[PDB]
Amino acid sequence: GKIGIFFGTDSGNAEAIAEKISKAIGNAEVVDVAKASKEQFNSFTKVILVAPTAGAGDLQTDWEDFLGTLEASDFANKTIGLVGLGDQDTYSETFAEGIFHIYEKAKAGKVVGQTSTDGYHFEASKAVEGGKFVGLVIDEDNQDDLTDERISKWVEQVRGSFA
Ligand SMILES: Cc1cc2nc3c(=O)[nH]c(=O)nc-3n(C[C@H](O)[C@H](O)[C@H](O)COP(=O)(O)O)c2cc1C
Repeated sequence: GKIGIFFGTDSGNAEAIAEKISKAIGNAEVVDVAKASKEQFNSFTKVILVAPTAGAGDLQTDWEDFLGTLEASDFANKTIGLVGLGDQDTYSETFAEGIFHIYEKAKAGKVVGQTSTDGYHFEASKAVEGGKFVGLVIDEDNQDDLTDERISKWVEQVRGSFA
């Protein structure tokens, strides 16, 4: 696979999502960030990073350890895609933020997949940037039934960049 899709998960939401996103975009290899290295991250030019949100809008532990091993340097030569899971209902003030961290570094490459906030309902989020989401935002908790179409639509918007 040309496209690498790295995810960390605690309940398999992200993993199911990354699988789906691979089903749809195609030509991809799905990797748990928990069992990988920058060495494997840099085996790819075109990447899609799926990541759930933890305490204080932080990253799921595994994604947290992983990103720790990467620096802006590592995201420079890459086309990056951001796809953060989250709960808009139980965490108003911090919704699908985890991705904003990965974002802090990945803004050093070409990040595509910015999406609208329409139909999402939250008080705050570091994931909103320049007026819209830094990438795709999944909410399996409250909006599970919207996952497939958001994926189908996002892969559409993406196709171009990840080709
Ligand atoms: C410790 C904990 C903290 C969480 N914090 C947030 C949060 O800050 N913002 C948010 O939108 N979702 C938050 N969530 C929801 C998860 O990101 C969501 O349930 C996710 O889909 C789980 O991913 P997984 O099943 O791949 O592990 C939190 C979940 C847990 C367990």
